[PDB]
Amino acid sequence: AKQHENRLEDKDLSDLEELEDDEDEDFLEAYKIKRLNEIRKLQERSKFGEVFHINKPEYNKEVTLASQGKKDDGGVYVFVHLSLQSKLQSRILSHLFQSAACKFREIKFVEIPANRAIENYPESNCPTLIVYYRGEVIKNMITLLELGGNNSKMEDFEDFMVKVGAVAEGDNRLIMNRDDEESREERKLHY
Amino acid sequence: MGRPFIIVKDQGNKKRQHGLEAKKSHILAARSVASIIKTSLGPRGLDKILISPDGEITITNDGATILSQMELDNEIAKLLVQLSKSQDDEIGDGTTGVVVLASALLDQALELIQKGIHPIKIANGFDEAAKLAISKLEETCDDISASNDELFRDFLLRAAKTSLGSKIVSKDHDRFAEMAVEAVINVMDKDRKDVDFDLIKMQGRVGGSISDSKLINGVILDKDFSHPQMPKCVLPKEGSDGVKLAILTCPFEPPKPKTKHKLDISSVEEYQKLQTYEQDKFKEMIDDVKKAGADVVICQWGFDDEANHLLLQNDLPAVRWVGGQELEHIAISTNGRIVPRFQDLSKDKLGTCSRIYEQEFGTTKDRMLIIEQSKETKTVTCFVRGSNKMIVDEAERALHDSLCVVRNLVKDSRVVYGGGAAEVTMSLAVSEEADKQRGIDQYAFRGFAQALDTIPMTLAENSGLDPIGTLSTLKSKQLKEKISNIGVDCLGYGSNDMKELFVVDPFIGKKQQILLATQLCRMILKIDNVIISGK
Amino acid sequence: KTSRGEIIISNDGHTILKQMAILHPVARMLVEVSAAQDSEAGDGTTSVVILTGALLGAAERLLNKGIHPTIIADSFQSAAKRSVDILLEMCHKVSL
Amino acid sequence: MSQLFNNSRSDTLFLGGEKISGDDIRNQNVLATMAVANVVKSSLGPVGLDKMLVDDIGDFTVTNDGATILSLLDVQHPAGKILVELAQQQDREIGDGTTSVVIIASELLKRANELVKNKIHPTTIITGFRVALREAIRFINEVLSTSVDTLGKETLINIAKTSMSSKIIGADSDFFSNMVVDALLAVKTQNSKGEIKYPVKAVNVLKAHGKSATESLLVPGYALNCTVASQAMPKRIAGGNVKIACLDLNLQKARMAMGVQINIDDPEQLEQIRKREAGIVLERVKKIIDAGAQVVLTTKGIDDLCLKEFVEAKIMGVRRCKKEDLRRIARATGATLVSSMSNLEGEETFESSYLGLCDEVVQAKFSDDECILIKGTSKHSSSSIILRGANDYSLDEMERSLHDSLSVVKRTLESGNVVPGGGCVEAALNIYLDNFATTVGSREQLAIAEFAAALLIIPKTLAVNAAKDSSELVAKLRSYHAASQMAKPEDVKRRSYRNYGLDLIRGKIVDEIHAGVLEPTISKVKSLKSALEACVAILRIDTMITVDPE
Amino acid sequence: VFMNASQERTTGRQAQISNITAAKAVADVIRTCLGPKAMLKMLLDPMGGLVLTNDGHAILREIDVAHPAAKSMLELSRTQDEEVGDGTTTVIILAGEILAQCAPYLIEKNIHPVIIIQALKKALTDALEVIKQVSKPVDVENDAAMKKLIQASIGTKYVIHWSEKMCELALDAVKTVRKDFEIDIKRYVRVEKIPGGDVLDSRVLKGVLLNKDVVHPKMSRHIENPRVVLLDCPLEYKKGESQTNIEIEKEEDWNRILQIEEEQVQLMCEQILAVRPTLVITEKGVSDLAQHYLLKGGCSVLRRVKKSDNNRIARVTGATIVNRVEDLKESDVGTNCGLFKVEMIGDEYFSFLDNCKESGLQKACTIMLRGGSKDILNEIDRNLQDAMAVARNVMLSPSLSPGGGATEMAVSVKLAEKAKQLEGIQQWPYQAVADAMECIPRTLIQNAGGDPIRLLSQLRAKHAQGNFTTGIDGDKGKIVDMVSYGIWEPEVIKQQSVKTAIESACLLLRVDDIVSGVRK
Ligand SMILES: Nc1ncnc2c1ncn2[C@@H]1O[C@H](COP(=O)(O)OP(=O)(O)O)[C@@H](O)[C@H]1O
Ligand SMILES: Nc1ncnc2c1ncn2[C@@H]1O[C@H](COP(=O)(O)OP(=O)(O)O)[C@@H](O)[C@H]1O
Ligand SMILES: Nc1ncnc2c1ncn2[C@@H]1O[C@H](COP(=O)(O)OP(=O)(O)O)[C@@H](O)[C@H]1O
Ligand SMILES: Nc1ncnc2c1ncn2[C@@H]1O[C@H](COP(=O)(O)OP(=O)(O)O)[C@@H](O)[C@H]1O
Ligand SMILES: [Mg+2]
Ligand SMILES: [Mg+2]
Ligand SMILES: [Mg+2]
Repeated sequence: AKQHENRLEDKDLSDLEELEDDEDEDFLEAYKIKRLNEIRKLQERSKFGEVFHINKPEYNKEVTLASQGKKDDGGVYVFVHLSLQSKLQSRILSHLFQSAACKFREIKFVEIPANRAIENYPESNCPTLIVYYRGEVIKNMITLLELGGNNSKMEDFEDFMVKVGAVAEGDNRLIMNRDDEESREERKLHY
Repeated sequence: MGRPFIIVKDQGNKKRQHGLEAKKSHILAARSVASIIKTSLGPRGLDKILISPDGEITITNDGATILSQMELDNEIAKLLVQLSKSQDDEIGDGTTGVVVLASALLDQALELIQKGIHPIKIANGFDEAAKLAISKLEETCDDISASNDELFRDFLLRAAKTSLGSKIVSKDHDRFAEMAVEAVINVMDKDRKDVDFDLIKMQGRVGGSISDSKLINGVILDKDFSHPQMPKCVLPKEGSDGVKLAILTCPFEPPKPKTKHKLDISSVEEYQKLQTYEQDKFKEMIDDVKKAGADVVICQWGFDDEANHLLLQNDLPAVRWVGGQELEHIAISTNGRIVPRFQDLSKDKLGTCSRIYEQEFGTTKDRMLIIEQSKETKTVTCFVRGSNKMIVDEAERALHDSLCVVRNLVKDSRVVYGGGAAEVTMSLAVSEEADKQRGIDQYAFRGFAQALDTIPMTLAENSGLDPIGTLSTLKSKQLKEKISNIGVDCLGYGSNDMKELFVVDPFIGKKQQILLATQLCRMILKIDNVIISGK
Repeated sequence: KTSRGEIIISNDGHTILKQMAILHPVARMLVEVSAAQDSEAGDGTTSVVILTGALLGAAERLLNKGIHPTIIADSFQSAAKRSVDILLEMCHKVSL
Repeated sequence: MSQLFNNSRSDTLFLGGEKISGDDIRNQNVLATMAVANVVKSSLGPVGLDKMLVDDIGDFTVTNDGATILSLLDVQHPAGKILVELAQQQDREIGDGTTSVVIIASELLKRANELVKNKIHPTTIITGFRVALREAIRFINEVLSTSVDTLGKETLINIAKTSMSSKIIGADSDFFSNMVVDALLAVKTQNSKGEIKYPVKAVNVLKAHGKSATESLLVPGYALNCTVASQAMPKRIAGGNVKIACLDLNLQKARMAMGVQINIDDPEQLEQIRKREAGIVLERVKKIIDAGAQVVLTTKGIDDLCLKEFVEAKIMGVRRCKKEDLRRIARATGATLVSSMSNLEGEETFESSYLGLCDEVVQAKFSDDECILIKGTSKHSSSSIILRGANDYSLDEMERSLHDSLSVVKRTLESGNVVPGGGCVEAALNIYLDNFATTVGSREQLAIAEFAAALLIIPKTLAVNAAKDSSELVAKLRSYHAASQMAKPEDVKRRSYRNYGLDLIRGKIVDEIHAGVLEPTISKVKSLKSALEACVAILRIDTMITVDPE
Repeated sequence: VFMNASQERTTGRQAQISNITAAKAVADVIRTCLGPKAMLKMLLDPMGGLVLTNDGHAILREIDVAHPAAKSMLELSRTQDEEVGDGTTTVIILAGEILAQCAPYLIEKNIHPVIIIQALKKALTDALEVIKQVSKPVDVENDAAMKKLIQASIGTKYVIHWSEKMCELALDAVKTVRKDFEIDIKRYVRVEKIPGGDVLDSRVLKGVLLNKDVVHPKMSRHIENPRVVLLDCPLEYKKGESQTNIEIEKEEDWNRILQIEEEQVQLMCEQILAVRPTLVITEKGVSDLAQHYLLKGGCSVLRRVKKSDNNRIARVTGATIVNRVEDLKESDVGTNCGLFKVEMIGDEYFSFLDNCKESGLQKACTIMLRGGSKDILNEIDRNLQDAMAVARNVMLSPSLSPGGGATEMAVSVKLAEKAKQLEGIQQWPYQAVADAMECIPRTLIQNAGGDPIRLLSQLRAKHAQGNFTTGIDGDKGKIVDMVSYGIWEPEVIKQQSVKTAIESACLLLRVDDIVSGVRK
């Protein structure tokens, strides 16, 4: 049953063209128009793409209004970062935000100093990662010992975005699914 | 026809009621709610313990606070929750009396239903009886507006001591009643007076004892200074006794726009130039504040670090992170106005204060500022203390009820004398008209008469006096003499005349007990079908 | 409809109260009063019950009035005795 | 019609089921009545059709009678049990109108519940029905008709066709009407010093599926369903004056009584004791064999000693049977049922006066069955009915149908007065009671008016079962009847109308005298009274109380 | 809730639609079980046996249908079997059609189910008239025609090849049971089976056939003139109807008690030897002590014989059922016994009793069946019941109706012709009776592979002109007259088929609603 679904489900618009000579045109082009429409929706939703270094008055808008988005429940995820330059984990998490911002343009990446965020915040609890969605806090994450701590990598951060429902599991942009071209080249030769 | 017979969804959980027996449970359900708060009426009342689902505990005797935040199942008791609340929002007093008076009308209306009268016709009798009762109370009502401000000052104490007497705050009723009266002296205009209730703030700190509570003129802050090396108490110098309090919306920070932006930084020439830009900005910043001559600066948001030290050099303390809602109240008392930006800062828009000091409270690591004013200012803020968290909340609510009772005196000077005197006066007025207007609604007038008698009998029951001798004395005496300020003496004094006992109530407060009760019970009696969908 | 398969129609208050299985014991005392009214007089087995409910409704408000129940109870005994004195006065004799 | 079930009440705590009051009870009681009234509404009249009910073991019962269809419908509701027991009371007493009395009671509870919703008390409603019924029975006495100037048994024939209809054998009513009337005239007797009575279930019914219902043979005599004791016995006794001996004595290797324990010291006594214990029964059978009993009848059984003695003489034996059938054989043949043979003197004997008399006896084979057919009885005549059909379920339908037909003709001969049928009684009582209570006025005019409309449900029910225009017939019925009641005494034609009405076959107005539709007067008498008491029992109920089982 | 009903009340027109479809479904099961080329049916009962047959009655006994309207159709086969014994499939297949043809009208032209019943009785009255006219009498004493009459039903069975022997087998058996009005019954017809052997050597023999042997070895296995005497009591010492309970005191009593046990059996044996019988057949068991002294006189003792066989022995040997032995005389002793002999078969022993053959009581007999297996015996035994059932109707009724569907087709033609002159509301159900009577022929034709279209058209053209005895040859499938074909059936089977089929429709047509699951 899955062998028929893998022709369309496991191929993007660039990979669907492989089956142009083999499979029927009406079977293939019917799905390419569907996948083409999904690509256009992501382009319209790409309202972001760099870290929004904000300040508090604005928090009451950027962090929360955005989380409502269109309010068609067009919700928008907003990853906040209570930065603290003295901590080593904070500078690591700041690099992950800019790296993920260039890839996931639909998700908003927010950064602010922790001293300016909350009155007399504990410095030991920093860096803090909050995830808003439709005005509600989906995840109040603590320091990155859960995500490896000092040895945190980009692969661990992208895996966390899938757990909170920010990115799909089978997304082609994730490093877990985005296999290298040399990897797929060896598979075709050994097939 | 088949075995299934469905018209609406979830017929198993939905169940109707009908007939005389269905209405019988409604009035008897009100007796259970009334009987709980029946003992808390009058000066000899006893509080109720409340427990929330989250574990937070509070204690009180106000009927609206008791019925509020309580898990209920029956719908009629939820209407009594909304009743007491009504009187709590508009009036702020009489929340237990309106529920007991509403239950008294329902209890007397039941006997009648059983003898055999339509329910809407019963409610029509109370309406003609209620309008005649309030009309007769208005006839024998005394006005205190003709007196001067000196005698009128004393009348506020006679009413403030009444509402505070029925609470736990009455250990010193002479002392704490001045707090409720002195706060309204600072807001009244002395001609076509309006209360302006929003200016009067109210905050209480858990600490110390209740006897240490003293009224202040200013704003209470729950936060510390930007640096602890600053001086605690700040006095003025030789001239301009006002400290020139400058209030700010934008904090000490670098200027930047709201929209997303990236500042393109060129080679080393531009890198060294921007270091002089912000270093000259702080020099321009401190010169702007010293040009204005401010001594205290407060912003809603925290200043930068470097900025915390730059203020400390010139003997210029600062408080930081003052709530947005709290920031507006500071400008009104100081006779100032908040600047939008720093370029518009000038001498005219600065504040004025007598003295400030950082008050410590034991070994706790918290700081509170206490602004004081030597002259009469616009606003006023209560300063309540106590040896528990709930006793401060009880003192805040007891003071809030007294603050709303005196609020009615400002907008309406026509007062009454309650405590069983107004009830027996209004009960015999409808009784004397019952036998004149026999008709068929005479039993409704008699039920309205006996319903009003439950209030002074409840005060007689709680005070331990005999209701037979108390009710017979008031009915026999008030029928003989025309003076209508004699009621039930609950504290055990030798004389029942309330001219000497210093008890006064408002007319708008005692009126709403009858209006909201008789208007609710019309709705309670008109229910026949009762469908409750099980959750 | 009783517990077993027997069905019975009943206008008599004694047989109504007898077949009705009541959970409350004080309400169950009215079953014995109707049995006592049925054994002694044999007429008005429901009139004794409805007067008992009326007197209890009369005694309901008197409990809130602040009078002792024993004083209320003894008053009905004196009033009931005087009621019998009124009945003997207006008792119209009849011949066999 | 009731929805949104009553809430469990905390102020009124009674053990068992919850209490419910108000108008929902009388709505539920009427709803329970429509559950049973719609069942019997379709099987009314000749055009009516019946239904089947399975017994959850493969067996079923195709039933036309109202008592039988309600007997198998065990109604759990209390109000329905009143009508179930009423039909069991109706069929035992009169045996007619079992479907109509339930339909009358259902229509009364319909309109009575509507009148309670119109805010008149049930006590005034019940008083309106009783004064109306007292005038109705007075009106039934006015419309009586005595049988006169009739040739032979025609009045008994055509009146049986009315009861024979609404069954499967209504088409064969021309054949069964003769034998049914001839059967009841054969079992005539005398009792209470001249009062004519006939016994209950005197005629037998034998289930012999076979040839057809048309060829049902009327055997003028008694029939009994019993197997032969020994197959060597003769199945046909020739010669007239056959003597029949009815007994209840038991004749098997008999045993001594309970309190006897034999104890002997001599071994040789076992020979005499074993022979005398068997030989004591031979003294009973040796005396009746010498008396010449050609065919012996007995209730308790007979065993191989005696059975063989009876055969050494060409005597027919009879095995176990019911106790009641032998009583009527003794009455017809003239014998006397002996529980225990004895004599007033100090010696046992057997007299000749105990023997019966009949002309012929023979064991006829009904295609699988042994049945001893007795015919030509001397003392009192008798009769039996040989039912035949396609299958056993039809024979069961033929049993209760003949039982209703026999019961109707039984009560017909008790009272010579008769009343016409076909809704003419209900149509006349409707217009008669509408004219009544116009002088009374104030309150009881509405109660009696709806009572008059309740009796019209029978001519409406017969019409819709025919699948024809019902209101066209109702317009002819009521109007014609009214034009008759109002009329001058002196108007022959109009008066006649009082006599006729609805016809279900051709669909036009024809005369009942020429058509032959007729009923007894006793069938309507005490039928409305039973429906009246049935209405009173449910109408006076206000609240319903249910106690759960322990 | 309310009473145990109202699950799903099938009311109105759809209830009768299910009954016509259910009644038609019963006939479709055995549609191929009619005619000379009929197929067999193996039904599996849940106990463990097997029923191999083509008779509609034996098929419908084993089937079980959970529907009340189809069960009334199931009971019609018991009406035909326990009335004549032939034509059970004819009854089931005709009624189906009658209910089916009347259906169009019930469903569409809205004729009420009572008007159809009135139309059918006049059709039933006319059906007996034309069946009485179409039938011709036949002589009962003609053995040549009687053999051809008996084998008419055998032709639709497996043993048509042995029809020359079965007619002789059935004719001799029927005349033996026939009493000199002419009433006979099959309860004495012994259906004893012998597995194995050839059908040719199988023959009827006058008398009985037991399953048991003699007890003692010295008993004579070959007697010239046996003298049978039937006994009901056992030869053992009867304990008695009451307890003895002998109080023994002396030592000479217990040996006396055991000695009288020997003398009582001597006393009953010695009085049996007053007549000196050769064979003593006891119903109950026998003792070991009594058989020796019966052998001293020359008797022969057997085991316990069930009295169903003793009643046959009483009519064969002429003896009477005797229980009291003291009243034994010489007149009640059986005599005129032909021969006694015991054959050896591996299953069980078999004692033969032959008759001398030379009014009185009717004589019994036992028919020997030598089949191939057990199912072949039960198959052939039901053929004898179907074959011997035909022989009773010609004696009770000398009329003889034509076979091959000619009788039912004659009903179809006259009802169709008379339907035009019967103008009114009864015309539509009256004309629909002929539509089903022409199907029996249709079924026969369909089983031959013929075409029902042109054959029935050729049948009706020649039936009015040619003769009243025209019919369809089931083997060849051509129109052949019954006179030259030489196969005839009784008229009594035609009466029960028309009566039972129409009377079944009158019951089922009155069904309005169906309510299941009331109570036990
Ligand atoms: N010292 C007093 N002397 C006489 N009457 C009093 C005194 N204190 C209170 N009362 C009467 O008892 C009543 C109690 O009202 P209170 O319980 O304070 O309001 P609520 O019932 O809304 O809580 C007042 O209406 C007043 O008339
Ligand atoms: N015909 C009548 N008219 C008016 N009132 C009546 C009549 N008959 C009885 N009553 C009244 O109704 C009451 C009926 O009581 P009853 O039902 O007999 O009690 P119980 O049934 O317990 O014996 C009596 O007390 C009497 O006053
Ligand atoms: N042939 C007929 N013509 C007119 N009416 C008839 C005929 N047969 C029966 N009825 C009517 O049908 C009603 C019910 O008859 P039936 O079903 O036999 O009695 P039951 O109601 O006891 O079942 C009777 O009241 C009678 O008037
Ligand atoms: N040889 C034949 N040719 C044509 N029809 C036959 C023949 N034998 C029997 N039939 C028809 O088959 C029907 C049933 O006959 P038969 O098979 O003997 O009875 P059953 O249906 O009980 O098995 C008869 O009505 C007859 O018309
Ligand atoms: Mg108060
Ligand atoms: Mg009838
Ligand atoms: Mg056959």
